[PDB]
Amino acid sequence: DGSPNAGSVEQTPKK
Amino acid sequence: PGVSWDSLPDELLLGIFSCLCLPELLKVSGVCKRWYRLASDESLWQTLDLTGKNLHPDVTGRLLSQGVIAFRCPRSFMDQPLAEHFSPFRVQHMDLSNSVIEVSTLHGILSQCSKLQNLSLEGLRLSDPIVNTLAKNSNLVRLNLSGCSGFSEFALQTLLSSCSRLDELNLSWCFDFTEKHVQVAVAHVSETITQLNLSGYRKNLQKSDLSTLVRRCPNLVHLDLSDSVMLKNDCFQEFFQLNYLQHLSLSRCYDIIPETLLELGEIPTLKTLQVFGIVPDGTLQLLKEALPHLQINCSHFTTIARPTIGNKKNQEIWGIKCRLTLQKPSCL
Amino acid sequence: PSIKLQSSDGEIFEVDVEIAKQSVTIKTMLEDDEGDDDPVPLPNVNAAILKKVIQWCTHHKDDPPPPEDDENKEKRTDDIPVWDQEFLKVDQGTLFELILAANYLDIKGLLDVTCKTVANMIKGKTPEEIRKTFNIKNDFTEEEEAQVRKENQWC
Amino acid sequence: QIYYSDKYDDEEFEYRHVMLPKDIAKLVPKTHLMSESEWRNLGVQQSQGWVHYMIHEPEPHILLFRRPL
Repeated sequence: DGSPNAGSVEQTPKK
Repeated sequence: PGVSWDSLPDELLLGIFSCLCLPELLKVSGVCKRWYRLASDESLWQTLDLTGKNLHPDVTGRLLSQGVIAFRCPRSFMDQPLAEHFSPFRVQHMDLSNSVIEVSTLHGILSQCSKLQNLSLEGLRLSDPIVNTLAKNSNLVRLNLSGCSGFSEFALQTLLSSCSRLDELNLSWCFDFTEKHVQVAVAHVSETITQLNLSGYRKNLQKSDLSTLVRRCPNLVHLDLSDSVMLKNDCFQEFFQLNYLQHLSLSRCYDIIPETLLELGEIPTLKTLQVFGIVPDGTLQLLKEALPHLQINCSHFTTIARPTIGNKKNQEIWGIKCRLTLQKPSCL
Repeated sequence: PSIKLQSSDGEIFEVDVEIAKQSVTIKTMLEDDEGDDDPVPLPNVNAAILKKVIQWCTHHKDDPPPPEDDENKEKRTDDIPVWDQEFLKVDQGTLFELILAANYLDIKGLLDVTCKTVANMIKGKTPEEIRKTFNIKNDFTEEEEAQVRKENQWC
Repeated sequence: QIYYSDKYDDEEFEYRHVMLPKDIAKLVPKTHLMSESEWRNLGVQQSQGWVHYMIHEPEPHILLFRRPL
């Protein structure tokens, strides 16, 4: 946890 | 006819010409030499609206030389070399946001404007000489530079050291900006400014830069600092030092603990606090309900030094509608 | 009775002084009966009958940019909604004399309505005969008009 | 329900267009082009370097992004 996506969330979802 | 219609006082010919629209005003220029000289009069040309039009540089140069105090021209394609020099213009309000102008004709045109009061060069690529010649104005109340590029720190220092009457400055999202550029920006911005938008720099922004910005400039009302990853929970003291801050809109400052945001509610003068992308669900409602005077997370976009703002298809740049304009197609 | 100073252009025409309070020259000369020499009988009687309407034309608004702008001119294609002396269908020469007289007396209403009427009449006409109707012999030579046509090739 | 299209290329540029749902398509500005501080407020979640450069009048709810290469 902590930073699962926050901080590096600047990327395309790619779903 | 037995009446000498050519024997008309100029005060009446100008009056009748005033009712003529722009696409027809060029037609009456060819009736006679007297009507030709009086067609290119400085009274008729006072508000130009060439929005989204393809213009040759000589055409716009001559039109500006005819005397214009407001030149709206977003998304134009003057991309040919300049030929003949022109007398200094008198453009008080200008708007060239998101245009296609190349640097050569941009320097050719902007090298004559020395009485400017407002400007907007959003998205336009610049160079070292063009920022240097913007120092000649020294009367720029508002300056928009979002998305600009091409200049070095010395040009920025000269620009913000010469223009000492800035009221707004949307210096945001210039991709080729290092720590030196941001440092010079916070150091040399005039203390008379009331609004700033130094956003989207990430690691290039440090707490020391915010400290000197808030120490040197005790007049800020809007201090949008978006995408500032290095603004931690200890930086709220600097904002507390501010006494006239009204709309501090942080964004995506991941180093900010959402709970500590209630501390920002102590500032009596604060009105709206746009905070995006860091506060999660569940706690957002608690923060909104526990702060019953702040309109948290209400306005999405920025009204910072922007010529046209709203949603009613406004055509006025900073409260100035353009009278003589190229009519958009509306016929049936 | 009430002050009824008359005009003077070679004849005598009675006009109420206070009713004709909109004319700049008449209002100025009031503070000094024997004025308005230049206006011809027909334009000045037309000005008199128009000036018989005072309250019906209301007053002047305070909004300089839009009111004089072409945007409100598109809203002013009615000229004056209430009749413009049969929509000012008078001949070109007498309209010219009327506009000259209105310029002399410096009345805003006539200098607005007549000017807008002239603009409407000369609006859509191609220039070839717009000088034939207004009787101007064009001074442009075959090269002089070529430059003008080249300049205005971007509208 | 935001759908992201496949990036295409061009000389020194890389383009991508994003379609918007009707809930947030009415909040798009019409008189200016947003910055990365503004369209990330709309919910779009691309990478760094995408600048809105043109607005499609027939289909306002489609956002266009270009990045230097």
